[PDB]
Amino acid sequence: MFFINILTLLVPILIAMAFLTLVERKILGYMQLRKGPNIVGPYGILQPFADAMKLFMKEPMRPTTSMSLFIIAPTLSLTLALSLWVPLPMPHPLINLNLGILFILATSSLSVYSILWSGWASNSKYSLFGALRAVAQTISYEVTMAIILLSVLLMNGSYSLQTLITTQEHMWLLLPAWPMAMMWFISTLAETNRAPFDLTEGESGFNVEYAAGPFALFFMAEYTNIILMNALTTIIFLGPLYYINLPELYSTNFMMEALLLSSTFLWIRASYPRFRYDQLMHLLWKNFLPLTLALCMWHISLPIFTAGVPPYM
Amino acid sequence: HAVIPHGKGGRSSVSGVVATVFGATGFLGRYVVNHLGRMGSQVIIPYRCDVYDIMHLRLMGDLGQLTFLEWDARDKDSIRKAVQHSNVVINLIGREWETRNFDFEDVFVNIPRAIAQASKEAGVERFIHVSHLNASMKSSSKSLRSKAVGEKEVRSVFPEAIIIRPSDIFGREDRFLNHFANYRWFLAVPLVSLGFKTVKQPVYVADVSKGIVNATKDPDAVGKTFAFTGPNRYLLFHLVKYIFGMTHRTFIPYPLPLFVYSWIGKLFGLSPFEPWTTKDKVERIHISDVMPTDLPGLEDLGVQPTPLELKSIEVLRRHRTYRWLSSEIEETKPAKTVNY
Amino acid sequence: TYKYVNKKEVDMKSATDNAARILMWTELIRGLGMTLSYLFREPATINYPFEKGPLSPRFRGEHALRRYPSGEERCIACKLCEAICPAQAITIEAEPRADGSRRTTRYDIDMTKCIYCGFCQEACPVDAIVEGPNFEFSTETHEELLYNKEKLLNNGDKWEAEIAANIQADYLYR
Amino acid sequence: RSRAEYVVTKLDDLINWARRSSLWPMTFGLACCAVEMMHMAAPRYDMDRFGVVFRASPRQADVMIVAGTLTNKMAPALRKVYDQMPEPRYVVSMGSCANGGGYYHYSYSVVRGCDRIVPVDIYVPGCPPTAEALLYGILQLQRKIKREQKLKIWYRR
Amino acid sequence: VKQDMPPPGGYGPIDYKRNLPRRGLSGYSMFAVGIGALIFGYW
Amino acid sequence: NMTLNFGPHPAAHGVLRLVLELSGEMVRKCDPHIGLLHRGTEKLIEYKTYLQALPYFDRLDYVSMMCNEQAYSIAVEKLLNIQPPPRAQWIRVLFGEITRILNHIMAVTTHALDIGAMTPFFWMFEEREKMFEFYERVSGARMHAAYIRPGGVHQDLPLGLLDDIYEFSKNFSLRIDEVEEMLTNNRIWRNRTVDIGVVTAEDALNYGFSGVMLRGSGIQWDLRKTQPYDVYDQVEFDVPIGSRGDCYDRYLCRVEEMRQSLRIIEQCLNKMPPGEIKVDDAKVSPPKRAEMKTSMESLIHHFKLYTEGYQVPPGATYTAIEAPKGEFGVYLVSDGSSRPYRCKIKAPGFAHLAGLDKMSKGHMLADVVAIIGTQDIVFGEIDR
Amino acid sequence: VRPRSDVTHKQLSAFGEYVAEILPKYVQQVQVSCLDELEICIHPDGVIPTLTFLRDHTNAQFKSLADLTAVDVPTRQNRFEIVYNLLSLRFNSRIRVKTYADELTPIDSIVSVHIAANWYEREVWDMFGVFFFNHPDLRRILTDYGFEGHPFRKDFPLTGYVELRYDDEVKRVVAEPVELAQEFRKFDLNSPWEAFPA
Amino acid sequence: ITHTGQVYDEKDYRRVRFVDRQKEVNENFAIDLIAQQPVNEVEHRIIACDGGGGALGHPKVYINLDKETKTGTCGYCGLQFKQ
Ligand SMILES: CCCCCCCCCCCCCCCCCC(=O)OC[C@H](COP(=O)(O)OCCN)OC(=O)CCCCCCCCCCCCCCCCC
Ligand SMILES: NC(=O)C1=CN([C@@H]2O[C@H](COP(=O)(O)OP(=O)(O)OC[C@H]3O[C@@H](n4cnc5c(N)ncnc54)[C@H](OP(=O)(O)O)[C@@H]3O)[C@@H](O)[C@H]2O)C=CC1
Ligand SMILES: COC1=C(OC)C(=O)C(CC=C(C)C)=C(C)C1=O
Ligand code: SF4
Ligand code: SF4
Ligand SMILES: [Zn+2]
Repeated sequence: MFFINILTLLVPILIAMAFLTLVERKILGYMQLRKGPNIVGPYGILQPFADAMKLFMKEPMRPTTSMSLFIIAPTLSLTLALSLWVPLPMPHPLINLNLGILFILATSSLSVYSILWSGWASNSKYSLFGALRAVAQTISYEVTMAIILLSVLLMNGSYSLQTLITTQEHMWLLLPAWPMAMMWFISTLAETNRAPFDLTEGESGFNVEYAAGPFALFFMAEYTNIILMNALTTIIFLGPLYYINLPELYSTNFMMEALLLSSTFLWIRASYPRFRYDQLMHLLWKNFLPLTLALCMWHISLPIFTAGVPPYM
Repeated sequence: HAVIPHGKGGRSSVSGVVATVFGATGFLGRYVVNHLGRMGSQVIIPYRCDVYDIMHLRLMGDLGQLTFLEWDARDKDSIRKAVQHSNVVINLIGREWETRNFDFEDVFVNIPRAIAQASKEAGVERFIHVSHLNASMKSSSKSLRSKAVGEKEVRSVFPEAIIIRPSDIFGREDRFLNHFANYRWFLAVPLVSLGFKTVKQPVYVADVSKGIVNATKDPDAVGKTFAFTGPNRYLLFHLVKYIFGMTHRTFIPYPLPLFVYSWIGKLFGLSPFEPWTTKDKVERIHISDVMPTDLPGLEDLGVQPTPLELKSIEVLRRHRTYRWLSSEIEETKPAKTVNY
Repeated sequence: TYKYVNKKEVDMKSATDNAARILMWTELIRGLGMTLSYLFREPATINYPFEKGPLSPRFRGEHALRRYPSGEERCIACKLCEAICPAQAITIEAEPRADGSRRTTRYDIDMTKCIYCGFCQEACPVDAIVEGPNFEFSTETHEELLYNKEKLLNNGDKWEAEIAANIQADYLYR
Repeated sequence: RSRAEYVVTKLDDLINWARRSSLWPMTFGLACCAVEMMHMAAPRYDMDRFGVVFRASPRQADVMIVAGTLTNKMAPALRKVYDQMPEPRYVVSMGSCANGGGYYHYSYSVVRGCDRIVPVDIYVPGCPPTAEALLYGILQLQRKIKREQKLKIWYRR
Repeated sequence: VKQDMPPPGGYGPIDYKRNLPRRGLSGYSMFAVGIGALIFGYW
Repeated sequence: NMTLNFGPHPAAHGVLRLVLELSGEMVRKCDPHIGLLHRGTEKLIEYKTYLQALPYFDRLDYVSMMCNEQAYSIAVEKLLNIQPPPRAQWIRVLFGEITRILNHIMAVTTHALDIGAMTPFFWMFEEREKMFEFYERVSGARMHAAYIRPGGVHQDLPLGLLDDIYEFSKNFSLRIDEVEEMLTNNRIWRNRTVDIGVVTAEDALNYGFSGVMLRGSGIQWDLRKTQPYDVYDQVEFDVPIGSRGDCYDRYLCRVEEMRQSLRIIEQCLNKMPPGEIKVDDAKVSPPKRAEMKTSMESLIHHFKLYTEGYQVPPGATYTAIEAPKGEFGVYLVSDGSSRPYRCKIKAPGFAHLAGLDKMSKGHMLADVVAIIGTQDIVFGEIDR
Repeated sequence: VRPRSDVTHKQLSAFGEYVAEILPKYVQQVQVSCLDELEICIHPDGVIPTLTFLRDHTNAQFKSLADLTAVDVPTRQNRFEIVYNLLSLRFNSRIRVKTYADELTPIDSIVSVHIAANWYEREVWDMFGVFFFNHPDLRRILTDYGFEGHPFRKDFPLTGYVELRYDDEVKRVVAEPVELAQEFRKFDLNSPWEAFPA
Repeated sequence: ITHTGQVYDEKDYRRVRFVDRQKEVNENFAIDLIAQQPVNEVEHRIIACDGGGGALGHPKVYINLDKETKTGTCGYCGLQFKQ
């Protein structure tokens, strides 16, 4: 069985990953007074499969550049992103890990390399610099991203994502800790290099030399991430109702909240101009990190003096 | 039937050579169409490759100079209409691999004999047939032996048909030079007799092309069997190393019996997609270049051969690593010339 | 008369108002509302093959040479269509047809050279050369774009009915 | 059917459908015919609807639309970018200024056509070739690709 | 013979000024609802 | 400062070999390269007659298709000492303004696309589209019309256009308003635009900026109010002057002239006179086709005008209008011949680009992208 | 008939004398065209001095340079006619100062007086070949990097002498002497009958 | 072949362009179409010829059908008029 449970949890996500690009090229469209892709297939349903086939057939130019790295970078990007769905506790997780959120934080952190490796691998004075933008911002946003989670955990009692289903049986962790949700949402927007925070590759990064199959793999990775991070928002802060008798209403609402917050970063992209490179770091180190570190202390104090220290386990 | 040559000599000018060229898509071909187009000649390029691949040839020809007709070797009618309005027919039809539906004899001998028969019917003034150098009916490689059978036949279908017989060609996109350079993937570079006793004389592609073109526009060549050869001969050893030299990749010549090696060629030959090496290739590679005794080609036909070292840098540059690409030929050491 | 586009106390009410604007991103939310609003508007795109963007009678489009109803081609080779063409596109050489009349042996509009100014439409006294409505004449090869008298006359015969309607609508204006 | 002929043609078609449904263009935007393309990308005549992406870099671009005069200084670049695209690549010349020379054909700084620097597959005519006309031209590239039969020639070669 | 001209009496009036509406919840009120949410959540 | 040869497909109108030396992400020096679109427009005109050189002006800066044509028109009219008929003047101001909107919709929305905001472009390109249709139903071409000729307009407005140039105008405002709710106060547009490329007032006059770029710095100069051309004198509009000149302020100015042009368009629709649209001197304007087909003097005048030309009296003039980008001027030296002798086109843009160096100093790569946008550089006018 | 306002013709004429007196040196043939336009003509040496007086004089502030151009009258010994058109924002007026320069007799540069000229002067060198001393960086602005010849000179062929195409053999773009497929048809247009000057 | 008769001989090169393609020629060859036009009988010595439709015709000319010996032919329409 376990193998079947690996197809499910992977394919299903890959098929959904494909349908996100479509729902991105149509929701951005209607917002901009245009139908979007509807001519290939019915209502554009076959559109994601079509360019996938075009991308794989076109020559992996491999310009030329250091090869191995040019092929480790996309493989790593898809591998880490699809891997991070292994522990997500949609209802029951697949591989329940006692230190689950540390797994998600660590696996995300590793993706910054793919950007670094791809940038060095293309032999471009200019592309090399582009990777720097992403690698620097990734680790930067990672610092507030991690502290925001540590505040959460201390009110959850453990690192296991499964505990939050029992923590959020009466109220979402948005009500409490909303100030961080916003700061988790903005950080989720940075770490998926989506719009407000997509200086990288705005013009000026690590796809510059990447075409056909390599382009696709990161590509796939980004979009799967786009979902995963949104899904982590939909478990950590928006806690879907859980009934032990019927486990799927948890997944049904997880489905609904994930799609809406995934819709939100699509909506954010069309709505906002891109921030400047330093404007972006100015936000995290000046605007958010002092807010996060202080609210981090408030979340070590809220438990103690409100005699609410969370139950381990 | 003729076209007075008017113009200054460049594109958008007229030279009066309407010429069917059946195998233009080829490495040699590309060059043949280049000069013919530069000169302003009318070029009819028969093609059976897809239109996307034939696009590269469009730009060197001026507006209306190049006409591309579809054509199938098995179908005699296609050859018939191609030469309908041409007065010069050039045949470059050959493939070193024997494909499933075309056997070495068919491409080298059957297809040319029919093509030559058609232009005698059409009334083309001259036909140029190209066959590999050192080609004898009892030679080692079938390709060569067959090609030799071919040059004979076409004479009977088309008398006084020029027969240029080029050596293996040196040029960007050629095999002779790239093949060896691509042995990099192979950690060791096998060389029969450790790359000795198979002295080889390369010839730049352009020289060959210019020569061929000059044939089309010269009465001196009729029934002539020219041999474009080169400006310097070489023992395969220096050639191999030299290549690796410009490519800046290590060289480990390794002796391996041609017996066993013919087998390696068989292995690649087995591959479905354009075998990289050919049993028939292998033999050819270690088939010693013959000393020029046939009709002089280059120079005789008007182009002075171009030494290999001169343009080698351009052919082998892509084979090179990222570093060493700015390495230039004169700081590097040119290999010795063995006439033997 | 001039106007100052951007020419410009601190009260808790004011400040608290301003601080909330920075802290909860109030104006950013305003922008999201605008795009959500259009998402609900009807898209303006047209099925291109099935529905066509409207072009009124003066649209210049593709060159055609008209003929008199009787069937005699209108052009009488005065060759001022050649004179006023800005791009040197039209090449005309003529000789008296056996009838004794004056006709063009060769009329070649190089459409790649032509910049579709529509002056030729203007200049012709018999109005033989007209800017026809069709804009869809994209061609695989460059030679097809060069047009001789036979293609233009054939273009004229195909689109004569609409060309006549278009000239009918706009001649009072000219 | 199992005759390998019917096995192949079908496969080729699939391949053609994928490339022909999703063509990602790149717009050098020389001159003005670029404004008439931005109109295509715009809402009345949505290019995306057809699968054409509004923008793409050269590495990921299937078709290059040369809009506008290809002046002698820009001529070396055009080529570079054409040469920096994938193995299945195509060029749609747009504008009389790039089909041939256009108003500026006799100038000393204008290449008389881009098909002297890049092989061109569809020539879209008109000084500002109408956006619908470009769309017609992009659609004719789609019919050109549909007809291409690469694997059947492999099989019959 | 007729010439396209403004309709008799002239056309109606057009807007040439931004009509952007300054509509928002007052800041104090905004913060209070938020702080109240956290207080309830903490309890 | 490793030269990045940042440029061609970049974020410019196709051609900006903007070679730049950047210490990491800071720009030390910008040396823009030009001529990637030089095409010979100035030499070609010497070999063409006045009426067959009119189509070149539409191509000089084609976002602003017509406004450019008005500058040559005016110039050729001055040399002939002929002036258009009253209806033609209003038309030129009607389509002159419609064209200004078209340019500003281009400049503001294309500015945002480089910044990264993409929805404003699609919102306003639909409005643009609707305007093009006016061009087409008046000239025949969506852009590159050739409608404004040296002696007035070519053909009267179709019977019904004015009404539609009303419906559109009646609504366009809301469309500008929307863009606003998305960018004027975006918490982020301001940052990338505010205090970027500030140009002093004295420096703007010194480098010959002459456009919004001057107006944005607070210098009050609109050639349309200072030196009225056509009937822009009979209308009433407010120049949108700016302070704290920077990318954001000038932008606000361009959105404000979009607003003020709707005020000028309204009037033109409200007060356009009955009359002829071309001078009655068959000497300068071609005879009506009914007349050339029934009257001998009209055929002779039609034949000579189309084949030979105006035959402008010998002289030279520099006439400048307020094209949407800035001061567009034609210095047209003319011998008595029907074909001009020289026609230097002053391009608002040759001066603006030059300023890129003095504007983008100690700025990041993204800043350079913002400043090329705030100059509305159309390489056609700069390269000519 | 254009709506001439004599009020202008006079005021600008009066300024033309004013300037002529203020700079008797370097200024000749000052005339107000029938187009209400002034066109002081100065000796080439007066380039720096005449401009500076106009840029910085209370009674004549001519702050921005609208354009710098060079007509080429081949007949004229001094081939080029550098023309500088300047605008007064304060007085709402414009003036033209035009000098004469031969091919190898350079003119001074005014980049000092107006930095607008930094680019136009490079444009005049590239097209006509006049040279400007003391220019910060003279270099081709519009022509190709390797272009030989100054294009807007009346003695330069329109089509030029070189055109570019891609050659496969050399796999690189390559100039070749121009070969045109339809030469520019040179219509003769001047009529043998003049118009009695009003 | 065509209205003018442009034709390529067997020896003629420059005829290949049609190989496997088609040439543009005209049915309804005009040379014979007006010849197919009836002679417009008239009463007056001289007659006009707007080409038919005034502005949508040819610059009006007056033809002298004065000699039955010759039917005047407007140089623009090629229409013969029978006095
Ligand atoms: C007893 C009580 C104890 C607790 C006390 C709590 C007190 C009240 C809470 C205080 C903090 C509230 C706000 C916290 C988050 C915002 C922090 C912040 O300041 O934002 C940074 C930035 C500021 O904007 P800027 O103008 O650049 O900076 C000005 C100052 N330098 O803002 C930005 O730039 C934002 C850019 C956003 C780009 C994307 C926008 C997306 C908008 C839609 C999504 C909104 C979030 C949705 C979340 C859904 C659920 C997860
Ligand atoms: N390069 C070399 O190794 C040397 C070659 N030669 C001779 O010169 C000629 C040209 O050489 P080169 O250009 O390298 O050869 P290529 O391998 O490039 O092939 C030449 C042409 O022959 C065509 N062709 C091959 N098989 C068939 C077939 N069955 N039916 C129709 N056409 C066919 C190919 O067209 P397509 O691929 O589109 O089917 C190709 O365009 C050869 O015939 C060879 O004998 C002489 C000395 C050295
Ligand atoms: C504001 O400037 C720009 C253009 O002119 C509007 C372009 O055409 C282009 C070309 C891009 C398209 C889609 C035509 C770019 C990139 C650009 O930045
Ligand atoms: S003007 Fe009209 S009639 Fe005179 S030649 Fe040109 S087309 Fe034929
Ligand atoms: S063709 Fe017409 S529109 Fe396209 S570039 Fe040349 S001129 Fe501008
Ligand atoms: Zn008649």
